Amino acid sequence: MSSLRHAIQRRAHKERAQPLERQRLGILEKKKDYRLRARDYKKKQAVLKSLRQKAAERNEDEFYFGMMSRKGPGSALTRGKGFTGTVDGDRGNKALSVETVRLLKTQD
Amino acid sequence: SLLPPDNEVRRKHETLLLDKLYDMGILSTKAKLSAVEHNVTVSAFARRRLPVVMTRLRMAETVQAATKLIEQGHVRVGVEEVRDPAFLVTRNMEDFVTWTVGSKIKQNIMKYRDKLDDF
Amino acid sequence: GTPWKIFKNTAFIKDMFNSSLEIAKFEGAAIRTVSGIRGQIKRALSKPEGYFRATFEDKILLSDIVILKAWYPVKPKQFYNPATNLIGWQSMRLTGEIRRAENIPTPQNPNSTYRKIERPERHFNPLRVPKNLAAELPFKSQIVQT
Amino acid sequence: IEELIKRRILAGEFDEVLRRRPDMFGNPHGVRRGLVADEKLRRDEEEIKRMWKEISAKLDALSSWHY
Amino acid sequence: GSQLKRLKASLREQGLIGPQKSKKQKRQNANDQKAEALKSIREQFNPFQFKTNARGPKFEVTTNVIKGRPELSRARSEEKRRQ
Amino acid sequence: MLRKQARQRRDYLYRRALLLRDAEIAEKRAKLRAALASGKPLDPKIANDKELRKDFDYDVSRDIAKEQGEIDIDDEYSELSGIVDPRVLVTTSRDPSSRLMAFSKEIRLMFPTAIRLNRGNLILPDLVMSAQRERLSDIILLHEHRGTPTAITISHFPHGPTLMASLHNVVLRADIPKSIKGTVSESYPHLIFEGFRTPLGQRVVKILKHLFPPRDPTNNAKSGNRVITFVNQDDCIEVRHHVYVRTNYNSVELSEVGPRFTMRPFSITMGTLENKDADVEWHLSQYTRTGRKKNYF
RNA sequence: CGCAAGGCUGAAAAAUUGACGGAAGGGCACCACCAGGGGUGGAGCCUGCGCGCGCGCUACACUGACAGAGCCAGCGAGUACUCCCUUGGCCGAGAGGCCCGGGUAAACUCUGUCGUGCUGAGGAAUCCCUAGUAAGCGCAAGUCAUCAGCUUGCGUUGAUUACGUCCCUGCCCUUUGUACACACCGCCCGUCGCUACUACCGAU
Repeated sequence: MSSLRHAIQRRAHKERAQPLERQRLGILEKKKDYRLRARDYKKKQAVLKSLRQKAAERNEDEFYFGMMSRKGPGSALTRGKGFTGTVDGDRGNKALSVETVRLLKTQD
Repeated sequence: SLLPPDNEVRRKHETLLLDKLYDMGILSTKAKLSAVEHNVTVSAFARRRLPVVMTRLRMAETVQAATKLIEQGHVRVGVEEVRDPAFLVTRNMEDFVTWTVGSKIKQNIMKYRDKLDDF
Repeated sequence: GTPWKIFKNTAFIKDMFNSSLEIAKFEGAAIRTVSGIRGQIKRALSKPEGYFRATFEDKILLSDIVILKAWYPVKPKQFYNPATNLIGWQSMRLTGEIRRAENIPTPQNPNSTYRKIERPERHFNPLRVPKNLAAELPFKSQIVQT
Repeated sequence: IEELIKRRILAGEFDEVLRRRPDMFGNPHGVRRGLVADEKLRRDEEEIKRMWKEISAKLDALSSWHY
Repeated sequence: GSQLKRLKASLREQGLIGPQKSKKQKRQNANDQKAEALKSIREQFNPFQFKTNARGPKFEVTTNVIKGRPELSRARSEEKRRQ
Repeated sequence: MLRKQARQRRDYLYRRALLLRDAEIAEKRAKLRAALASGKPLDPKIANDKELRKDFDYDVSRDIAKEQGEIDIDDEYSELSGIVDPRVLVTTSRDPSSRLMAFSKEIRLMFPTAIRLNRGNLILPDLVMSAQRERLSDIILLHEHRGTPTAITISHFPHGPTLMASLHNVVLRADIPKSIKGTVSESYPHLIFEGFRTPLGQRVVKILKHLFPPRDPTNNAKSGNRVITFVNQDDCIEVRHHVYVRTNYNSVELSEVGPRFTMRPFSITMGTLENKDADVEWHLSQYTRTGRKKNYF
């Protein structure tokens, strides 16, 4: 049980460190750090597998009405060197009319 | 059901009825007659209609917009344009419903994807 | 041993053996990482003499240490003093008395003495979606990055 | 392995899939296409055949002759 | 020719597979070897027991083709390791 | 066409999930039918379910048909089992060697209806595309190490399973001279399978015996002169290819005509060769504790 | 617990449906013909299979070398990746960390400078190959089996010659069935078995 064990039965076992001749390579990854690494990789691969399923089973004739108010991801040919697959969003700025810029420049 | 269970014509017409309903897309399985007991349903027919099946295929966004688009006549099923919003799309014509020839909705999709070929 | 080149699963492991004869003896052996990743010695490596290819369970890191746990037999020594006390007898000393008498310090390895390990909190990089997949997936699930 | 092959060949049992007729369902007797109470159960079977003729006509006409 | 056809032809030559002879034909056979030839047939028509090259010899010298038995050699080596 | 392949694969996966739930219910319904015929008392949780009785009255007959074996299970092979001759093409890896191309020819000649295709510069999704575009039943890919083949990939189409296996002890047809070998007879081969007993063994038996065209069942027990043998020990299926004459009613002379393998499968995926992200059905569990003790198939 | 669990013994048929062929006529095949192409086999290296054998890799010159100019890809992102080992010196009571030494393409296009100079493209055989195929080229990955002496992808450049015929070598099949009109064909052949009946021969 738990009362049938001495304090030397309860005593913790210490963890060894990376050798000092090899400490420049980083920390020695043990089971806990390996579990963190494996959890992050399995999570990222699960998201990527779901994205690959969604890109495979895509209707080529789909029509949402946000397509008339968004700029598409395009291709590398149409966009150019600045091509990421992400749809570009708006930063909030807008082209500003001349009367309001006349007001702002009088204030400045 | 009321026929005896080891009957040849019962077994043959069970397979015929289940295959016919699964080919029309009403049932989702073809291995139970309780599907025709409590799964065949006027809502199953009405969701095999055309604006709901293109809502599911994401040709439109909502069934209201889909009924508006197939009343304006952008949607063909196969090779023939469909103006009736009650055309029951079966399971093998859900692979052939698409936009019409000179469609402005098709130009909108191609203009979004930046593949607007004007030829 | 120590990893030399690390691919997705197969890692080349360097400072463990000295020759392809020793690797051919220890072919198929259950090799293990300190972290817990299992693996198997697959094939001796030709051009650096003493390295080998071992296919692991998942990707190991260059900081890791790759161990192989063999069991070497130990035979006891066949020494026998009688403790003839009424006649007289030579008593073999203990190792502490030997070290204090003939003045040799006890062997102590600094890599073996336990230390406190400063672990930084593990933060990982965000998800990096490829460009072709990110341009091919549909509108409801398209990535929006300003 | 050679003796296993010889035993199967001699007391010949082979695990090849056999060519079945494509119309085993509708034509189970395999007739040739050239020159050629229980009454309650028979009446029930004929009623189901009549019902299925009507219902199959209605379902094919409602799917608009894609079937 | 095929292996099937040459096997049938060699067994017809050795008289193991031919037509059902009458008692008069058996009288002629008892009026007028085959295991020694059947050993050669069962060795020749099962050529994968032993390792052979396909090209034949590279340079023909004339002076007066099974080059190894891998099955028998592997069984012999395993018996040596058992011992 | 491609939308139809995707739609039919999705319908197949949904029907398989519904079959899982319906099997969980139909294990309870078979106790009610056996208790009705034999009169042994059954569990109260089964006998007091009104939905189960009300639906049991309609779904007797498929359980009786499955007991008699009159119907066949929902499978990717049961649609076209003995109706169509399965066409199958054998291909190499990208830049094959001469012994890999001769081995590809040899295992083409193993199947009487197969064809061989030169890879050259052929992207693997377009290979899958051309297979579905020409309605092939099976593709088989080959991988060599250095003039000796080390892997097969048997993929069933339109959406069927892959079996990837590694080859060992390959003795080619192209090593023995033409005086001793000859042109292999192309008759429809008999098949024998020895040692497959698990449902996974019957799975690999199905995806291996639906590569061959169906034999005419009128007099197949005595006619036909060519046999192909798949026999497994320690889940490494070993395959021979013999040709035989029946030299008497009690004896038979065999003659080894084709290549010898002992292929070991390491991956059976419910999805074709292009899908690297398909859900696996079985894979060779190395680096586990008792994965070497446990024998599958 | 009961049965299984007592040795005329001493290793190496079926057939009215069967056994084997022949002749004629078809179909197919880069394991066939025909037209071409490409390997291997010559020298060296080495995995593998049993000193030998092939499979890859490398070298072998007109398709040249040197210097410039211009212009092209696709698959690839796990807080993860590193080629050794050392002469010295720094800061190091000691273990270490430093510094300085030693061992997004190839291709292609255009323009010039020099000119065959151990500075030599593989015999008999044997095998493979018919369109984005043969062949050249690089780049990337290393996915529970296999694979670094390599494997598998990915793009780039992209031909000649067949695409006919069963004449050779073969393989499969017809001569029974499986549908009916027009239309055409018109009892394929041999050696035996088995069964039924008939009479014969000679011992008991």
